[PDB]
Amino acid sequence: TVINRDGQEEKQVSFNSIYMMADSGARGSAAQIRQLAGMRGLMAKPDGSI
Amino acid sequence: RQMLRKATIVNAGSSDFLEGEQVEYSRVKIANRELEANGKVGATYSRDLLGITKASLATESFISAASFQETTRVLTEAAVAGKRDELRGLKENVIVGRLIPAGTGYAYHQDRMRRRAAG
Amino acid sequence: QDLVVTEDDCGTHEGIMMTPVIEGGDVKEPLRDRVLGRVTAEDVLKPGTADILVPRNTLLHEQWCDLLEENSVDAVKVRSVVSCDTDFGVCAHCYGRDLARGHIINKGEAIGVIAAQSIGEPGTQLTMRESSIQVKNK
Amino acid sequence: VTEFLKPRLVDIEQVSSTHAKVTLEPLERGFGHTLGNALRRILLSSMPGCAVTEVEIDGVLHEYSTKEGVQEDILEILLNLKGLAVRVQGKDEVILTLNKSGIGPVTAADITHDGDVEIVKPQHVICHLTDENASISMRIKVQRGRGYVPASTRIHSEEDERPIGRLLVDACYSPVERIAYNVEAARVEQRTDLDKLVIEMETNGTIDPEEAIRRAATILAEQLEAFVDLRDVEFDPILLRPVDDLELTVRSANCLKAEAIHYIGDLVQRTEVELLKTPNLGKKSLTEIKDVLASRGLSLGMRLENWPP
Amino acid sequence: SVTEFLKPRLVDIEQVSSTHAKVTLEPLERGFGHTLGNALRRILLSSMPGCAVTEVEIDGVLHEYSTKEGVQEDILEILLNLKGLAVRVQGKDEVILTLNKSGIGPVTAADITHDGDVEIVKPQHVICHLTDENASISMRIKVQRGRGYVPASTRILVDACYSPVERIAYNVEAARVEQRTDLDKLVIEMETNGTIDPEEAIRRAATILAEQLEAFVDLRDVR
Amino acid sequence: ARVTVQDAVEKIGNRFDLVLVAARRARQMQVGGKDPLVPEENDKTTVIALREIEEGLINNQILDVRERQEQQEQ
Amino acid sequence: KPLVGTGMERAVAVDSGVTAVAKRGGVVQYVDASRIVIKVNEDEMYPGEAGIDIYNLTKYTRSNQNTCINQMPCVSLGEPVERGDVLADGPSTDLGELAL
Amino acid sequence: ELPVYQGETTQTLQDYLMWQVELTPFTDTDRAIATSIVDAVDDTGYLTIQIEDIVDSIGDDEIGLEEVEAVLKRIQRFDPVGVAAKDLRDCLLIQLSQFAKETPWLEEARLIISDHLDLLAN
Amino acid sequence: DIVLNPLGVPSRMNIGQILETHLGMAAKGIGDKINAMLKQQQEVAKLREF
Amino acid sequence: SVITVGPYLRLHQCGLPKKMALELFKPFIYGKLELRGLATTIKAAKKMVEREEAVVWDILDEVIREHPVLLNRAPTLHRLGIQAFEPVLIEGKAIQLHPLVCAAYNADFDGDQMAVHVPLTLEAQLEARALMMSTNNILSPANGEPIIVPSQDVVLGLYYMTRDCVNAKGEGMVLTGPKEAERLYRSGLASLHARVKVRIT
Amino acid sequence: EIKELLKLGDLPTSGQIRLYDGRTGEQFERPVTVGYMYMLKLNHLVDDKMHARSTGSYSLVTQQPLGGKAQFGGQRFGEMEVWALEAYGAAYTLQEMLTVKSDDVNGRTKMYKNIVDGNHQMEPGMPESFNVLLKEIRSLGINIELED
Repeated sequence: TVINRDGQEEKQVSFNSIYMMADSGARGSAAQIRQLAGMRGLMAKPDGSI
Repeated sequence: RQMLRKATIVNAGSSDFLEGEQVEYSRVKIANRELEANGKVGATYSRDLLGITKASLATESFISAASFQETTRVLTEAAVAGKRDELRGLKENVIVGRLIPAGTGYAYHQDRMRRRAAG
Repeated sequence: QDLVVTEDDCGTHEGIMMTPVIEGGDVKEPLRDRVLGRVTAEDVLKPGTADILVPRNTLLHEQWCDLLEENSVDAVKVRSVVSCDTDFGVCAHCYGRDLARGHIINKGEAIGVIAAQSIGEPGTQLTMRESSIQVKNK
Repeated sequence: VTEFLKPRLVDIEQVSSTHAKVTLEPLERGFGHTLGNALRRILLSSMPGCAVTEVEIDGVLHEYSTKEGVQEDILEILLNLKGLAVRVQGKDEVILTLNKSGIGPVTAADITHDGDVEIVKPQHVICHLTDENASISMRIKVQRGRGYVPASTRIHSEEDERPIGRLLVDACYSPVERIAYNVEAARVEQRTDLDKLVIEMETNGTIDPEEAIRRAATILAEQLEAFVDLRDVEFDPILLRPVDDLELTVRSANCLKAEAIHYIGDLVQRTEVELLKTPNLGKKSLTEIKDVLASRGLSLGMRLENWPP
Repeated sequence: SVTEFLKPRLVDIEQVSSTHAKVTLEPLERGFGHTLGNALRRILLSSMPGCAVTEVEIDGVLHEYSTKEGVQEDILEILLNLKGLAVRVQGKDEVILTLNKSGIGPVTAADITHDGDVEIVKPQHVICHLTDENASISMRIKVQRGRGYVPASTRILVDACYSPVERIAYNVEAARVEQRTDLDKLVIEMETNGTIDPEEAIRRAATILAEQLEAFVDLRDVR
Repeated sequence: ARVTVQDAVEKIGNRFDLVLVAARRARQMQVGGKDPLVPEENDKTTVIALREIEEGLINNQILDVRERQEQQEQ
Repeated sequence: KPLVGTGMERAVAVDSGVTAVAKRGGVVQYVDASRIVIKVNEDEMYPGEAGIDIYNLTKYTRSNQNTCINQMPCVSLGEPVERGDVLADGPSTDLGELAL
Repeated sequence: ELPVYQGETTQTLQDYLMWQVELTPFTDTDRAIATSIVDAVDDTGYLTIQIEDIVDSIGDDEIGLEEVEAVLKRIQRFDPVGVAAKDLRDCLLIQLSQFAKETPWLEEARLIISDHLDLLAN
Repeated sequence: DIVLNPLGVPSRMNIGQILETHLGMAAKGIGDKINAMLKQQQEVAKLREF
Repeated sequence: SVITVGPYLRLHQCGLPKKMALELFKPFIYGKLELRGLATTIKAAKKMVEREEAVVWDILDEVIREHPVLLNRAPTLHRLGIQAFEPVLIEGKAIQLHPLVCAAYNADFDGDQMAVHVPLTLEAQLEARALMMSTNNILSPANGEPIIVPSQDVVLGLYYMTRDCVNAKGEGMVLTGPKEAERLYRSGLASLHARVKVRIT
Repeated sequence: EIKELLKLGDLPTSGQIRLYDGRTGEQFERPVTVGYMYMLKLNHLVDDKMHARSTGSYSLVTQQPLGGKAQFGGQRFGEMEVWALEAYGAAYTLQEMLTVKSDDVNGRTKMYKNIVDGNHQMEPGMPESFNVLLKEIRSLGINIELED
């Protein structure tokens, strides 16, 4: 998250709501966020195989 | 510890070959026989591991056994045994409804024991 | 359920060794919580010979734990309840407290319930289920 | 405390009969937001209003029923009358009749005229008729209240019971129904920089905006009279008659006068074992006292806390 | 019956010290505690007459950064101690103070020269640090009037805290009179840096809040 | 209100016997014949007894001495 | 009615049978809170019949779940209703669409 | 779904008269009398036997006849007042004494009931 | 009129309800515009076009 | 009864409805009525209770003031399942629960109910006050770490309260310590501000 | 499409908007999403879930209360609740919970009398269910008696 500054070299921690909820530890995790933005993954188990 | 009881002995040591006496007793006997009269009555024992459920079957208080396993059988076992429970288990007291010998009731039970001989 | 604290003093100096477990790749549990609510053995040894830190009848209030964390001790024997007993109940010093209280365990507390209840409390575990050796540091 | 200039109300605006755009005046920095917030929460929580309180129809008997000849249900008629706007005069608890026959939708304009009753929006329908021979007649009692009062918290108003054919409706007593505010810069620049907040507000068409504002400022000015000068730095037993009327046969009165016995209750808070420690009375006298107090003293058994004079 | 409301009768105060105070008000109408609490908190903290230091001119570099010169105290700590100084003026707008104490002990608040209108509530307040053996400097400070709080960015070095109240807070609890519960009760906690009685501060704030609304009503619905 | 029971626990040091000591004292205070040594604050007999025990006055030793004195005096 | 749905609400409310659907109906002549009559067109009815269809609405009848059911007409007066259209809305129904 | 179908122990106007006895304060001797009295009460509400009968059935010649009266004079202001009346008439007397003396013609009615019921019978 | 917990959406993956909420806000904005056009008494042509 | 959440309660308090706190404490109300002389007999006390007079509520509030009550969730698999609290007279039909103790009860208030028991003897009250209060079970018996740790809302709030983006309003200035709460409400400075020097003792 | 409809309805593209506090009147930073939603009411109101009883009718066997709501009855006090009480050391609490509340018809009556009189004293007595169990076991060829 870049913010206006004379030097513009901030590289500060973003203030996203879900990101803050994940990092603080209130609710959620990385494995639950990655299924909302990126790909859920394999996620397949009808039997003892993939 | 709750599952490290029911050991077996090899030597008689003024005691019969019961092969399964409780470790507690397997020590108390010695503590009463070795230093008092003669140490040669000491019998070596081997602490054998017993199943977490099987150890429950070693509960002498049948009143606190029927609620843990099949009742009828145990009942008959006591009958052919004609044994007594003497209400030495917490559950037992609960079935009777008095104060348990633990917690705030511990002291109470202590007093009860003080009422055994002295009164 | 049939466990009730009926004895105050253990009477024996026996015990079991307590060392931090290691799996090679990383340390799973340091020697700070395995000895936290524990009473030390008959004598503890320092890296320097002819030295003692705590006697056999002192409980660790995390201060001697922080002290041992500075001395880098590794071999500490801990008195347990399975190795030492009075043929009935559980001795006090030989069990520590490790409960919601900061003092030592008192006579009469149901150890046999808190134990075998804290074991079955986590009822949400799960259901129905090379040649060369590298080093991490020096 | 240097100047502290007050806000003289001026330039009142009335766009429509419901919405309004009353502006306030010239004020000091910081006062606008707190003033708007203090006037918004009072104009909405505490404001007198005249809303429909009771409806009584001759034909219908209860709410969960229907009348032959109309379109909407009887329950819907109460829901439509619950949002009626009316400004009543000085007198309270006004009741008006309403009768209409035909096939046209009964509106609020065909209500019998009364001196103290005024309707502002007679363009709303109350019910509908579908038969020529169908006729409806009812009465409506309207009162004035501070704020919302449900039927289950009014149903207790009647002393005992209400005649069959009398149903109650919910009261709102909040004619404002929409109020907001917004602050901006001030028009005059010659003076020290100020502000000017405007109180936008849509009512139901019952109370005037200026009246509510003045009445919404007089409630916040009289309630602040306790924060202007901080100062400040019965239960009894029913049985209290004297020892008389107890029919003291021979020596009961003498024993009560010698023992300094109180009126009634002190004899009740006594034990039969301690009564024998008194001077010689006798088992017969004790049984007589027990039989006498079996109707008033209640077996001489009671544990009282204290005795007031 | 519709225009009559409830008035708080339990106006007892249970202050601890001369600066800390807690005033409780049990009987109040529903949905009125928060309004009055926020109004008082916004009025007494953003608009209140008082005195405070506005700028300082000490001997040295005009910039705020300077050395100790034997004082051994940072220049930022000296300006901070001058901010929390309770000064009261009787009948003047602005005034100047000047003093130069010999470097033998801790510089207290009593070292300021006494004027006709300048008054201090605590002459034992810490202003400067103990010098080494001979270091001494002149203060040359000044105070003025104002309201609320003014930072150093907007107006000019040492921040001018005209607001005498140091901390203010309000809490709302539930209470009942005879039958109905949920009636809000207000508890106001306040700490002031002296020179003003807490109860007198609440009284003055209430009078300021009331004197700004008597024209909007123009004697209407008054009893 | 003895919100938290920590003082009387320190005074006893058993956590279990404190209940037994405060029980008989509260029962005596409720049945009558004894006056609270500590000033009451409209609480119940149990709270008053526990606050008096927390003050280091009433314990398992003073009550026995008081009972023996009452028995000897009568 | 829901401001956002799937469209299947209409079919659900129709097939539920709790409402009052119209069969072989034409011009409506009289409606009421519990009774509705419909005059069928001449080219629809069979000979030997008057040509009217009556509909009695369920009004405050006890249900198996200790709840209430009620029906109200959606037409006012002189409105033609084709075959298959709805006439009244039962519980949790609004204009032929399911409104829970 | 075991031995007892459901099993419920109904209260009844005997157990309800017994309930009150406990709550009320009597001595150990008065308690017995009362137990005996309530045994004599029937479904209709009337002490079944007699006054002196209870005194003769208690087997102790000591206990006076007024002793029972004293107890019996307080048991009949229990729940339904006028329970355990003595021959379908003391009921009115007990029931009347109960409510307040502000009733319009309490004097008159008391006088009627006292000795003039035979006349009212016709 | 209704206030919910924002801590639910991250763990309990229910982005559908938030989409439903945004769509309902859009539909209510449209409904408010239509109600304004009806109350301000515009011609039938403008309403039909809208 | 149905359990709910309450943010205004204390760790050692619980909210009980007035209707439920009247049927349970019926013998106590009878005893108080017989003691204060408001009910001459037991029948009179029962008639006053059935009619729900005005003094009945005052007497109930006086009696239930210092009488503990132990509440527990039906699914319990540890020692922290049963804990005692102090009753609070609140309207409605739902028992209010403290938010911090929920972690011990493992409840989310999605519809679960709650069981409540009232001790009678003095020793039961002493055991509930000295051994069964939430103020005594702060740590977990299975670990020793604090189990009273806050929930998702309090952690998120405390995390967002102590932040700084780059140079938000109120940056670079020096001031006192606890005085910094004035600039937050008065909009003089944002709660997020880096490089801020404060006096801390 | 949602963004386009929002833009058409004179609404923000994202969906967030500035809001003010109803108690302090201050603008909320980090604007929160606003909108309408379709809510449903379920059949789990507290009008029926609420229950309260101090005394009533007991069963004929073992003299224990019922479990349902009509004809007021107590809930199921399972083993997991008393096992928790054993870890607290509350012997008197468990005793008064299992003796003078369900069984011991004379014991609960004496408890009621003491609470009404203010004595607050209890007795252990004997549970009726234990006597029922003894009578059921003595029906077979098993001899059990109470010695002293």
